[PDB]
Amino acid sequence: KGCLSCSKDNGCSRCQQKLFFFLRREGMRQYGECLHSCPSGYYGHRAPDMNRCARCRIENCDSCFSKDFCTKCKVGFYLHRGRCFDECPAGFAPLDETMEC
Amino acid sequence: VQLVESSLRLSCAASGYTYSPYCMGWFRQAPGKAREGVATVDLDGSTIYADSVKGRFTISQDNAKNTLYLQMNSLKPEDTAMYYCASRTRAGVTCGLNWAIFSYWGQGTQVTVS
Amino acid sequence: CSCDGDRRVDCSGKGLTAVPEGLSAFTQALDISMNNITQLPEDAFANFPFLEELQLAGNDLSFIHPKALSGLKELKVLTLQNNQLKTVPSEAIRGLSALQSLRLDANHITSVPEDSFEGLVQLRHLWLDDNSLTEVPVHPLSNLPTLQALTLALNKISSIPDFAFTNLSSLVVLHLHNNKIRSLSQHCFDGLDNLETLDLNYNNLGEFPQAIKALPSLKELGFHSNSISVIPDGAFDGNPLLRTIHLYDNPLSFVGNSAFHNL
Repeated sequence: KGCLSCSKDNGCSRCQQKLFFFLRREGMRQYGECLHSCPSGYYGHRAPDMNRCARCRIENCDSCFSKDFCTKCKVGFYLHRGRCFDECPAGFAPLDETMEC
Repeated sequence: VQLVESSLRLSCAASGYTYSPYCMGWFRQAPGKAREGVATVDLDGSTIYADSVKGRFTISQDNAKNTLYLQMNSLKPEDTAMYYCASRTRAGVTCGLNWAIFSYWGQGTQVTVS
Repeated sequence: CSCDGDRRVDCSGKGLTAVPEGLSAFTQALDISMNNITQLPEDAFANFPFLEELQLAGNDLSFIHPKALSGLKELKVLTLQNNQLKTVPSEAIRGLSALQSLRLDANHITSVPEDSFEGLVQLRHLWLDDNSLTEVPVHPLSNLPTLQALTLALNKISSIPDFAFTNLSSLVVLHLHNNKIRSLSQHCFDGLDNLETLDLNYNNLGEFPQAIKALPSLKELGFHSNSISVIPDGAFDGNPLLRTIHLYDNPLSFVGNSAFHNL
């Protein structure tokens, strides 16, 4: 596994000092393991005790940077500052053929 | 643009740049760990050693022939490593035993003790 | 390794101590985290310059040659989150005009050279999360007028010098939470505009940072785990766009009647 404790029924309970801790639940069982980076649609949140890979809440966001700042928006919306807008205001490039504003 | 490297004599034949040496430094690399500096001189002549080098080694550089010299003294078994020559052309950075500020690295020589 | 139809080669799971040789010079992404690359050779990436993402993680990368990253003008996201390199690489990085995300967080960072972050024009986010910094890089950050996110989360910063964040006007979200800021000068944030998130969560502040009122755009303001006794009256005056103030877990004494208006 990635972490150290890693009980064979509960997953890796307490991760290391520089890796994240993501709770992967499929079917019924829920377990977690050390990850170097948040997989997708999550944002890392380091802490002096336990690094938690939390879940994004900004809509139309496929990969975020914080709880409010979105890095890569959905394939149907372009991003202006950190949001995922459908309307690009004036004074900015419409899409630049790369889904931006 | 290319830098060629030759009680020991460690000479770095500087051919990369044309003149005005800046932050000439020696780096010893341990086989498995990082590489850190042991002595770095500036264009004015000010030198910076490390804690394990002050009083043990020295550093000599002449701007006339543009050649870097390194002299080892008080040989010890721990000092054996793979030593590298580093140089910098563009100014604007304070000196120091740091590997992130040097643009030209020599091939390096393996040094043992006797 | 394992090529994908999306040109996303993942070599995590080989344990190799060098770059993946023999790979097609057509791939776009490259993930290497399982392997341990204790040193990046010179011009080891000259084989496939058509990549845009470089997931180099968890490697005990102690050295990166200045020429190793030359010619990667198509690179867009550089990730070096968990490493051992000490100083920010100012010579390897300099030469990238399409880089947008520079993640250097877990690798311990004591110093950062003055000429660092030179020539970067497409940078929008960079992480410096967990590395023992003691001074906010002022001149090094002055060369980045285009970023939109900056985190200094787990460090030992003591204070913010005056005008330490001036040139980067296009900033959006700032994080300075889990370090130990002691006091801020009243001109630390002067020049910051369209800033939304500001976190000063666990750094123990003396009374209150009066420098907040310098930014007219502000939505969140996180300062909870610190030790604030008295909030001065009319403190949230220059920022009429607040929507969430985290001020719990403080030994508050006297908020003051005139402390919340037209929020």
